[PDB]
Amino acid sequence: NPLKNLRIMLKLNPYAKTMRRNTILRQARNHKLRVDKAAAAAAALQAKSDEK
Amino acid sequence: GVDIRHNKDRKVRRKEPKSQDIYLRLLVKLYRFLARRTNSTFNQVVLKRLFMSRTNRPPLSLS
Amino acid sequence: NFAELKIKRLRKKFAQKMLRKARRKLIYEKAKHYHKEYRQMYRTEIRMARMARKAGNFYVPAEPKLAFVIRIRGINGVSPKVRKVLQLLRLRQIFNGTFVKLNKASINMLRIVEPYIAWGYPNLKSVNELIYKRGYGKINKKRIALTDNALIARSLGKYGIICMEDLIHEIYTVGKRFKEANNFLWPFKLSSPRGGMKKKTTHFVEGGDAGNREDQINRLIRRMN
Amino acid sequence: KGKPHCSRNPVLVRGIGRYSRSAMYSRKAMYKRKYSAAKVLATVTKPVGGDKNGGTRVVKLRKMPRYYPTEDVPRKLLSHGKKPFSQHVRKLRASITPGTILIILTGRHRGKRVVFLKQLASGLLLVTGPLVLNRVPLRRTHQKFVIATSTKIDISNVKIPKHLTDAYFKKKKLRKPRHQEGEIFDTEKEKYEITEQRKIDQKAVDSQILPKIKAIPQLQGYLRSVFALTNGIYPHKLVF
RNA sequence: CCCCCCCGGCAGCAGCACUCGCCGAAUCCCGGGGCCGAGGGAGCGAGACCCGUCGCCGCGCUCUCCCCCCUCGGGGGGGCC
RNA sequence: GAGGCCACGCGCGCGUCCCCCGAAGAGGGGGACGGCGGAGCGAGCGCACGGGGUCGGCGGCGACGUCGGCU
RNA sequence: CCCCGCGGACGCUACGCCGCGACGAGUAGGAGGGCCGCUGCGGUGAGCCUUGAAGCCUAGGGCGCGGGCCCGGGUGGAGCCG
Ligand SMILES: [Mg+2]
Ligand SMILES: [Mg+2]
Ligand SMILES: [Mg+2]
Ligand SMILES: [Mg+2]
Ligand SMILES: [Mg+2]
Ligand SMILES: [Mg+2]
Ligand SMILES: [Mg+2]
Ligand SMILES: [Mg+2]
Ligand SMILES: [Mg+2]
Repeated sequence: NPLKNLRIMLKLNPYAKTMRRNTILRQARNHKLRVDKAAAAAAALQAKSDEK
Repeated sequence: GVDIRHNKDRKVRRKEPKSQDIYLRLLVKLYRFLARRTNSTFNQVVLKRLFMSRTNRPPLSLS
Repeated sequence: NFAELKIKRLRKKFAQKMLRKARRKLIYEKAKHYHKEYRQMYRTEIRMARMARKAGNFYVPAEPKLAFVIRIRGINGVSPKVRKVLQLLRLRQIFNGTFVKLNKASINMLRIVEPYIAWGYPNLKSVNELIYKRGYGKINKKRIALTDNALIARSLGKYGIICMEDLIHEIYTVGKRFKEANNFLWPFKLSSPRGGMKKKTTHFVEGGDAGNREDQINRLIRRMN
Repeated sequence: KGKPHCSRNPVLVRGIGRYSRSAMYSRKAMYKRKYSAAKVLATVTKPVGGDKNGGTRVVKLRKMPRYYPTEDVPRKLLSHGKKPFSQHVRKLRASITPGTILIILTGRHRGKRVVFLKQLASGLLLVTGPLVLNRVPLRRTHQKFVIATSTKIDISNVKIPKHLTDAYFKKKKLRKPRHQEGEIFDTEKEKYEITEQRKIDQKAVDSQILPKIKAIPQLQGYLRSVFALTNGIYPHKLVF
């Protein structure tokens, strides 16, 4: 089966590797952004509550 | 189940001579090879005529 | 002449390898171009609907030109007209699937077999899942699995279709050579719907499964193959 | 020749590298590394010796077979996988970390609680529920047949001897050389003997695991007891 | 409490406060359980000789040179226009 | 002008476009693209989601009592 | 110009062997195959057999989808089978 076997898909569709690589890179970038954005919100929440 | 009809599955045709003539069978062997290993459609027609019955191989007069 | 014949075979082998290399680069770049085309179509419908709503108007999309038809009833007690049309749709078995190009002639055929089929409008994903997992070619009257691109090119290369991506592009965007590319595909032999059906004996709009479910055919397809 | 380099294409998912074909082309500097153009003796000559025997003899190695069987078996096709067991990747469950208390499920040490030390080259776990506690020596075990509990001791900075390998623990056999038909009983040597080396290794590891066991209260009592299923308790509701 | 505001601002956003969707060229990663292992001479090459670790496909290193970080030659990285 | 991507990477000559001076907007000097032009060749190790399973993994037990025999 | 090696599996009853794909209900009825079975004749097996044929019996061992068949043990006493 393609869609389950990477090399079988690449034999039929060589462009599937760059789409898959771009997706994995993009999803890691988006995940990192949402993690850092959320931590900043918590850090601002802590700062606005323990500002003294 | 599949919606097909099985009454015409088997094609009725001569795959070999019904005769037991060993000289006819030897030159059927020769033309079975020549039909398979050449692109000549002449050898294909001659091979299938060798299979045919006597009534399907009528005599040819000299005239 | 041993040295010269070695050179001849090396040159012939190297020439064939370069031809394979060039054909692989073409296949790679066509899929890159198709990916650009697919996202342009997807964004355009969103963009057209947005400018209509901005002006207070209504954007009516193009009527779908591709259908996936699934036969859902068996082969027992079928009237002769329904039996004939199902054969013309290449649906001779239950849970068989076939892509159908939609027009007046084909739609009126779908109305006749309406209690016997479930159909709808496949999206890009459904076409990819069907061709990649269950795509078989009718090659020399034989059901051959689409495991190599050379099987498509030898049968459909005269139409410009030389890879899985070209076959998918022709099916999805109903092209000039849809009839040849669609008839090349052996009709899809799908499994039973995992999770069951609602009711195969009534229409979809009345709580059942028969008839035209517009784009819910994709939900059916995911469970079906 | 040149010194080997690292891959220069980091893996991000198995089978997919982080960089594309052109990106790896520039990383490798393939634009300047462009190349266009520029055994075993089967027979041996040996001096045969002796007068008028000729000079030497062209003695060939690997003489042709003396006998051929009446029929053979065709050779196999090729499989592009199916590595030998020694080349398999060894997988360990995340709940089994060095120092984890395990529960043995099979064997004569059934139900005993032991201490996990390290995974061996075959993937078998090396455990020692210390011999002074529950009579389990340094012994191999299979991760499929153990239960990893939650309680752990920090067995970091202890020194497991390096000779403690799979070959160290592999069973030894005597039978059967110089003996074909059994008319005198060969039941001797059936008494497995504990080597002095095994006792030395047992003492060496246990001398530095036992103080860490005594560090937390009544863990030694826990290790002395065995695991059992009471009629009220069910393994699917138990947190281990 | 509801509606209209002269207008809102901030965060989040079909919500990791489980109110209500349709999806994936706008989709990828990982894990677990079950059943199965059919086939058996794939070598254009050396003129094979240990049982063809072979084809297609996807990659890594070397035939260039500098560095960097751990081990004590080995391992892991940055590249080099 | 203090990042990302590319299945972009030899020369020579020819073409197409862009830039400079342009002393006839001549004539040369530079970039980009090319599917154009008469002339042979990369090899050497590996890893594998790659034309259907293997282990270059292992254990226990065996004569008057037990082992196998779906018939 | 092969040769430090003088060497290199199996196959192809061609009425044989090998590959790929689809398919498999069945009365009346039709057809094909039968190394299914019975009896006798021409050939053939330098076939079997009083050191035991045919037949029969058998909680014995098997083969074939099947028709059926082979082998062991007993009984039997002169013929039998491919
Ligand atoms: Mg059927
Ligand atoms: Mg029928
Ligand atoms: Mg019915
Ligand atoms: Mg279920
Ligand atoms: Mg009805
Ligand atoms: Mg969301
Ligand atoms: Mg097999
Ligand atoms: Mg039938
Ligand atoms: Mg009948």
